[PDB]
Amino acid sequence: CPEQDKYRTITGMCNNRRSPTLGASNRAFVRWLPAEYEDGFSLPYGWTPGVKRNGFPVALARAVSNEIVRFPTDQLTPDQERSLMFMQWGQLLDHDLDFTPEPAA
Amino acid sequence: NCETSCVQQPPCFPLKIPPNDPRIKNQADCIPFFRSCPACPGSNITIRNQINALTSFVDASMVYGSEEPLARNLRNMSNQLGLLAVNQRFQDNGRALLPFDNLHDDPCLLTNRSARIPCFLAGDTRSSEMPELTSMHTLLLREHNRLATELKSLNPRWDGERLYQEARKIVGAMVQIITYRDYLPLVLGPTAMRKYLPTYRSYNDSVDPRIANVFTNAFRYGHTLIQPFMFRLDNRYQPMEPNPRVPLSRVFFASWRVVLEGGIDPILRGLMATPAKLNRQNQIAVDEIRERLFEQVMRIGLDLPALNMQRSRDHGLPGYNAWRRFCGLPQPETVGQLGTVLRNLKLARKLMEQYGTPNNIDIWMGGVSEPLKRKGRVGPLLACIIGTQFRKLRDGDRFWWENEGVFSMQQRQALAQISLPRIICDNTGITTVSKNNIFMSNSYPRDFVNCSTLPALNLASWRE
Ligand SMILES: *[C@@H]1O[C@H](CO[C@@H]2O[C@@H](C)[C@@H](O)[C@@H](O)[C@@H]2O)[C@@H](O[C@@H]2O[C@H](CO)[C@@H](O[C@@H]3O[C@H](CO)[C@@H](O)[C@H](O[C@H]4O[C@H](CO)[C@@H](O)[C@H](O)[C@@H]4O)[C@@H]3O)[C@H](O)[C@H]2NC(C)=O)[C@H](O)[C@H]1NC(C)=O
Ligand code: HEM
Ligand SMILES: *[C@@H]1O[C@H](CO)[C@@H](O)[C@H](O)[C@H]1NC(C)=O
Ligand SMILES: *[C@@H]1O[C@H](CO)[C@@H](O)[C@H](O)[C@H]1NC(C)=O
Ligand SMILES: [Ca+2]
Ligand SMILES: [Cl-]
Ligand SMILES: [Cl-]
Ligand SMILES: [Cl-]
Repeated sequence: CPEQDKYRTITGMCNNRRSPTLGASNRAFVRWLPAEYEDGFSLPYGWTPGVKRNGFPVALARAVSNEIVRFPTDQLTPDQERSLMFMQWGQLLDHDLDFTPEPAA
Repeated sequence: NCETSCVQQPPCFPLKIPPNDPRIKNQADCIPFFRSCPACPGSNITIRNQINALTSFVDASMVYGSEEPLARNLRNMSNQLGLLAVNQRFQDNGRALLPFDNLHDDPCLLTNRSARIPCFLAGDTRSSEMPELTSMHTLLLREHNRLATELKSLNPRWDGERLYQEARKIVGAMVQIITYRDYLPLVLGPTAMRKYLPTYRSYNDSVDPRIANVFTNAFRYGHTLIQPFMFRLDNRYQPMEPNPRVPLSRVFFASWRVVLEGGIDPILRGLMATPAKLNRQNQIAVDEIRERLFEQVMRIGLDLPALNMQRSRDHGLPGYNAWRRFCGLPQPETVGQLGTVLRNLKLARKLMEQYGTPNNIDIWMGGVSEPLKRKGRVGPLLACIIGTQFRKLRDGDRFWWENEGVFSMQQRQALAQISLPRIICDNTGITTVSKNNIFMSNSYPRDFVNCSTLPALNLASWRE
């Protein structure tokens, strides 16, 4: 790390002089709580048929979406105190903060 | 191949289909899903973690890139003017569009064969996902070039690198200002804003500025704000005929709409003058994203809420009560207790029927189910997670706009005058815009003002 600098690096390296990858790109996320995987270390809940989570069957994500999230679009309630720009700034901002890569097909 | 197969083999983790699904009748089908890349592939030692490809900082990396080759490629290296590259084929009534990308399997080309308009190239790879997002990217590209142009007139001896860097610094600061002054108070509400984002003091080099794994899922609260149409309005803020309300399932990757259906002005007007959707407990997220996400470009429509839940599992995130505990909030154990937390026994019972215990409710689902804080748009759990993350991004950023040494005092005073409505005035053909706060203002003409009433950024203190 340069001992003086004037501008940010593109990768975010050197923002924190004591731990110069912190906030830099292509690094692991910090964990605020320890991960919870079916085998402790890698497999996600729902991977293995019949394996319960903390005593209970794992609900299919699509079942939860069907039963709790689904609603009739005509019931939509416009927010009298927020614009759609409030949604859109959120997405743009998310795209300044995080992108979690996946392998290609 | 996770896109075409329903086999569960790494790296695929397809979503299985329940019986009596309203859309997908074949239970041997699936919704495609690739597991997030592991930080340490193939390890029998590490607890699997995922990777952030971007800079965590609020630094406008979505405009400039987070990797050096991309960052160089986004620049106009034809001259010493410090500009970002612009589209060489099309303009939006004389104003710049983003350059085109060169992708092997370009999804934007699929949305309209005859238009042949590819995806845009920006600092982040998702810039063409919806034209409203493209419009914001384009607005920031223009603002960069506007500032570099003004700085060259002010400082004719500055070279290209200096111009690029000084305009980049300003654009980063504007993103920080808009975000922390205008946007976050309206997400969190006043009490949570005071709790999690107390008045800034100065940079603290012991604050870890990384994005937490949980925040990648929690900040998806915004999916509950999404309306089922893209709204386009003309210069009277009236519906722009003949297709003023396009279903969202025909706008994903539809870069052709920006190029051939009127540019960014009608889209930005639509954003200012249309309400967001309100999150209610029995109106959580719309079917344009729950049933038809990316339907044009893929073998089957995705379910974004379902993807959020599968993703939290992919990432090993603890369930709802563990996060409540992390936040210092009471953890409901019975349906009665969950009903109290939700002010809603009906929803508590539905959740318990799916999950068995509130220990197992996926973080996105539990977070978006909670009643909203006063004058905020998240509940207490999401407020804690989001507010905690943004405090770290502020206090742990050596280049935070208020930190001494980043800008001069005079530059800070000038920056404090910026607003998103003024940025829109400066870089588009729009002449009437939302009153501050832009994120609250939503009804034309009540909440609208002419551009001439808004102070413009004074660059005098950048003269050397
Ligand atoms: C710079 O920032 C760091 C990090 O601060 C954390 O992030 C910030 C964004 C903000 O949210 C802060 O509130 C938040 O803490 C500050 O360093 C942390 O300082 C705290 C307080 O001293 C430390 O917490 C202590 O942690 C000890 C175990 O690891 C624990 O034993 C201590 O608890 C004992 O003492 C207390 C007080 O007597 C008692 O009440 C308890 O019951 C217990 O016996 C206490 O929890 C953190 O570990 C520090 N974190 C780091 C990374 O060092 C720093 O103070 C701040 N500096 C300035 C000038 O702002
Ligand atoms: C304007 C429209 C929006 C979308 C279209 C969109 C779509 C996505 C998709 C496909 C993902 C990945 C899903 C998966 O896990 O497989 C995604 C993730 C993220 N969202 Fe989305 N969303 C749109 C809108 C918003 C809004 C308004 C947000 C916030 C206020 C927002 C946030 C995010 C975040 C943080 C992620 C994770 C990003 C990462 O890779 O780390 N979304 N959404
Ligand atoms: C570079 O800038 C010049 C001057 O604005 C312009 O004529 C040219 O189109 C730009 N090139 C790119 C690729 O943006
Ligand atoms: C495709 O684009 C052209 C403009 O190039 C437009 O006239 C046509 O209606 C578009 N197709 C669809 C299906 O919208
Ligand atoms: Ca960033
Ligand atoms: Cl985490
Ligand atoms: Cl181009
Ligand atoms: Cl106008």
